[PDB]
Amino acid sequence: LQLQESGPGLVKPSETLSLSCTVSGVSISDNSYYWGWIRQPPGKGLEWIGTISYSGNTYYNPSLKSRVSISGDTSKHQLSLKVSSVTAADTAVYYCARQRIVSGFVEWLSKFDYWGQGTLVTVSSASTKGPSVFPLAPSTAALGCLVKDYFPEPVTVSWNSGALTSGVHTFPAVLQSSGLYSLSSVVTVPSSSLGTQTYICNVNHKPSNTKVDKKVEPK
Amino acid sequence: VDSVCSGTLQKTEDVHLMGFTLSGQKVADSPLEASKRWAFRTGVPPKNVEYTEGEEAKTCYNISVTDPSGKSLLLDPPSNIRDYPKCKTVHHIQGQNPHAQGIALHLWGAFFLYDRVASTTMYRGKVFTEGNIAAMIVNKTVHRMIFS
Ligand SMILES: *[C@@H]1O[C@H](CO)[C@@H](O[C@@H]2O[C@H](CO)[C@@H](O[C@@H]3O[C@H](CO)[C@@H](O)[C@H](O)[C@@H]3O)[C@H](O)[C@H]2NC(C)=O)[C@H](O)[C@H]1NC(C)=O
Ligand SMILES: *[C@@H]1O[C@H](CO)[C@@H](O[C@@H]2O[C@H](CO)[C@@H](O)[C@H](O)[C@H]2NC(C)=O)[C@H](O)[C@H]1NC(C)=O
Repeated sequence: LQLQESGPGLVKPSETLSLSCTVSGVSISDNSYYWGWIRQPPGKGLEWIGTISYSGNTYYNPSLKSRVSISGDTSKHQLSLKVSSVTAADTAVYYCARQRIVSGFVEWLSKFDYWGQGTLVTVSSASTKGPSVFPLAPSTAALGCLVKDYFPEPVTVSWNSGALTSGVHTFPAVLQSSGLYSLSSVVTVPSSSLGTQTYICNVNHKPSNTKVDKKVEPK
Repeated sequence: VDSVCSGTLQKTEDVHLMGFTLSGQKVADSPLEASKRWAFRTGVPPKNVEYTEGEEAKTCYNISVTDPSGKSLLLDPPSNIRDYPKCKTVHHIQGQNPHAQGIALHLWGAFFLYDRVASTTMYRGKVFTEGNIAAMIVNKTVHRMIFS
């Protein structure tokens, strides 16, 4: 029962956006199930994009019908969403979801029972940029990483390959005057462990395929 | 008067066929209710018949229904099928049927009404309302006063 959104985190204006969703544990052409795409602009609400049945048929939202195209690959168990001729207003988080239906005169679109986790796609004429990661030394003890000058979001930050959870607090990125982002992540740790345990952050930036690990040290 | 001779028909133009809706017959017309009166079937040839005037419709439907493969289960509209003239609210519906065959036939024996054309079946993508028709004699003078 899993849905995994996939695709680039950036597209330029007047360019076709392409996203994909890998479905797991259920067949993408199984009867009684429909699959669809939904989008959410930063700080805004949900907008349905379109839905595809268990057969070939697709239905779309008349507000984006001209540009939107959806396809299901029955052998790969995955969806495809195309959005041609993008603009600034297409910047959004795209979601993959499974849609139930009600069988009457027409199979009626219904409740979305399972949702994936979306992909933030930014529309911009700028190109991607990986972050310049710098360590923030500790001083009971607060230490962290500074992920500087990158584009566009998201950035994921793990500590000790996910082993360190307790005390982790990552902050919201700031959009700098330059057009690039800056993001910090810190961990509150026992000061007694500063010289005994290794503390390394794991900065991922999917738009530029960048992964930066950085050991943070005192002094 | 109850006599066979009561009534005069001077031209054929004075025969008027009026379409009255089922909504005007206090029948539930919500899409989910309305669709319970529609059904698919084979072996029946769709028939159409011309009429002259009709009631302003409360609700209408603009429907497309296919089979899973995307092929319409509804017939393509003939040249003479136009959207119903006056609908207050149109219900646009587009979808597919998992296991249905044939054409859409009204259960009550009522007609699918379009613009001056009544039918035993539902045409793909055309605005219609459900109803029945009635025949009567109206001379031009009577006709002119009503419609004006
Ligand atoms: C009743 O509903 C139908 C849809 O079920 C509406 O028909 C749609 O009419 C428009 C305009 O004629 C069609 O759009 C155009 O289609 C061509 C391809 O045929 C395309 O090249 C154009 O760019 C444009 O999109 C639309 O395809 C057509 N849909 C179907 C299935 O026939 C109709 O307008 C509705 N009636 C009312 C009164 O709203
Ligand atoms: C004419 O109107 C009557 C009155 O509604 C319709 O009678 C309905 O018929 C259906 C189907 O047999 C029944 O389920 C309903 O209960 C009936 N309604 C009532 C109030 O009794 C009749 O079918 C209509 N026929 C046409 C041609 O329009």
